[PDB]
Amino acid sequence: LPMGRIVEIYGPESSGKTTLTLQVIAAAQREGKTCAFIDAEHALDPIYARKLGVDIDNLLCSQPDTGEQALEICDALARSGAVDVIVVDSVAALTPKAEIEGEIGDSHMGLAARMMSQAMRKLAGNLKQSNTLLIFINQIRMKIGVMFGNPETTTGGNALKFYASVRLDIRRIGAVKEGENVVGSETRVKVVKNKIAAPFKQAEFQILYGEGINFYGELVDLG
Amino acid sequence: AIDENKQKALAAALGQIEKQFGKGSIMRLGEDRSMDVETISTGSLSLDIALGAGGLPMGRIVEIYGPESSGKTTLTLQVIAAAQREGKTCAFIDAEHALDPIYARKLGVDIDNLLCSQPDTGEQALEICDALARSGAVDVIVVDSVAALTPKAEIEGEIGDSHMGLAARMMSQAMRKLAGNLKQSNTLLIFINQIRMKIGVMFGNPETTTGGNALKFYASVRLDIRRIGAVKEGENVVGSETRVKVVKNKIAAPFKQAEFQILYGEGINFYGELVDLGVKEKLIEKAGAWYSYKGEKIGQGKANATAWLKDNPETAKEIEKKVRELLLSNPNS
DNA sequence: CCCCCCCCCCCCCCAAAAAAAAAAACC
Ligand SMILES: Nc1ncnc2c1ncn2[C@@H]1O[C@H](COP(=O)(O)OP(=O)(O)OP(O)(O)=S)[C@@H](O)[C@H]1O
Ligand SMILES: Nc1ncnc2c1ncn2[C@@H]1O[C@H](COP(=O)(O)OP(=O)(O)OP(O)(O)=S)[C@@H](O)[C@H]1O
Ligand SMILES: [Mg+2]
Ligand SMILES: [Mg+2]
Repeated sequence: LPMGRIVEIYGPESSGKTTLTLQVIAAAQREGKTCAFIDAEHALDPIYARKLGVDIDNLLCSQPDTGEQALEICDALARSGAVDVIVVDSVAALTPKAEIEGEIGDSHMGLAARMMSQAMRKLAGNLKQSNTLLIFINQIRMKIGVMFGNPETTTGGNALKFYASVRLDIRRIGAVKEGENVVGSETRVKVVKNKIAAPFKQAEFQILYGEGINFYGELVDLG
Repeated sequence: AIDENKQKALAAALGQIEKQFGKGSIMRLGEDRSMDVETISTGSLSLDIALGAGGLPMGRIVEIYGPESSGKTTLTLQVIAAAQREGKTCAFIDAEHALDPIYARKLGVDIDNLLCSQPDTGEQALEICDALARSGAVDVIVVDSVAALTPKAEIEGEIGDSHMGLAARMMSQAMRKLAGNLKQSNTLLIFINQIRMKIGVMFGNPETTTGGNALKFYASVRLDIRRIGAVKEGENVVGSETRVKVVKNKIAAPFKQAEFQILYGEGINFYGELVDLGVKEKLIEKAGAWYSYKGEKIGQGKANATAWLKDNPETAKEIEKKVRELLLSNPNS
């Protein structure tokens, strides 16, 4: 993944999006880089992070109250020059302040799409100067009515597609069984956008529960 | 040389973030006690083992779905009953308009301390959840059927009127608003869901839940509950043989399952579970259809063995003690 | 030496969001 750029990882539920970003962080911490996790979903387990090989005691974490606060912390850490990797767990959970203060049922037309459009403009330059990698996790939603293309969308509007240097679609394609006990997931990652090399290549690997990505399984298949 | 300049730039930024947003706005994960996972009993011991962490996680969203009369309301009331015995405050949002208070009392709910609401719209239901979550005074909230969370436009409208993705949009908005409030207050929110059929679909299972795709992502646990048979006292059907599959889990490993009995007017058979786990862990010897504890013939048939454990509280304390100490994979404190 | 007098004119949009639901025997 390229430094000083934006990356998007999206897919369906329990496809391995958080597991993947923690293995990126882990690998980066082993090369003496500082990392941060903005956990907008409010759903990170520190014990599981430790099992995938993350140094918990040096990982900066924030559970921000609004989407604006989450993206202001990203810009603050980008300008510092001190943080190398930032993960924002789910664009979907970046709630505008007006929507938080408002009632359930209240309309806020394109307010999240606007926030994300504004955030990208501000961040793209700050990340390049600092040589900081920002990773956005996204959830899938369904487009309905008269559809031009596939009905799978991502959340938070159309800015992030343009600004992203890499976009990864991750999917769970089956189970890994020790006879009867389901012990992990067979995973597929498609490269749907790439600006630093040719796109549409794919990767197949196993995520084993409590260990992470099975390195030796990949080495067999590549051998 | 650069190490020091980076550590000063970091310290300064951490200072500026904490000034701008508040004290615990950012910190190291290893020294954030807020983000430790705390759990509550489900009222079932086989389900507490299947969940890996010994129960349902506080500050998170849980989904329980399944077919008609599978035990979705019974299971959620046993959760509340167990939470109330630990001196917690619970709330039931009854969107289905179908809760019997006498039956809740028989499952062991203290109904004089259970907050209940039968809301008119889905928007009112979810605004009460956000009001109780912000208060910091309610520990467990149950919302009975997502399917009955009707938007106000649909209530005001006619039958036959189309409201494209209106409920899915309300559920997307509610998840965004609630996730953070629940984590701050350390409140458990449980959604019950119904099943429907997808039609025109590929070779995947045609079974779906209601209210769109948001809740699948935001849930830390998802439980599929199913009636797999009957429990008979000779001829009289006296209860249900139940299976719970853990279909999503972010606090431990998923795809474990639990089997237990629901007995009509009692709830989940705790001693029936304690037999089956005492057997599996070599603390009870089942020679054919004769259950034995350390040579002593406790009974013949699972019902007689369960009846024996009922009238010996010391033997049941002892077997529970061991099974708990052995089988829980991720104990918290 | 002696003493001030008077206002004039606008400029530019920004952004998506979300599913719902079975129907039916054939010899
Ligand atoms: N704490 C854990 N212990 C064991 N297995 C886990 C844990 N957390 C996640 N997993 C499993 O690892 C697989 C991938 O999980 P994640 O990395 O959380 O995926 P994800 O796409 O972030 O899913 P979400 O956020 O819940 S939609 C799933 O099958 C999980 O059940
Ligand atoms: N008041 C009651 N008295 C005796 N048995 C009951 C009572 N209410 C429910 N049951 C039984 O307990 C079993 C599980 O019921 P529930 O927990 O109500 O299931 P459920 O999935 O909520 O079903 P719904 O809401 O009606 S689709 C069923 O066999 C019921 O008939
Ligand atoms: Mg995740
Ligand atoms: Mg019910």
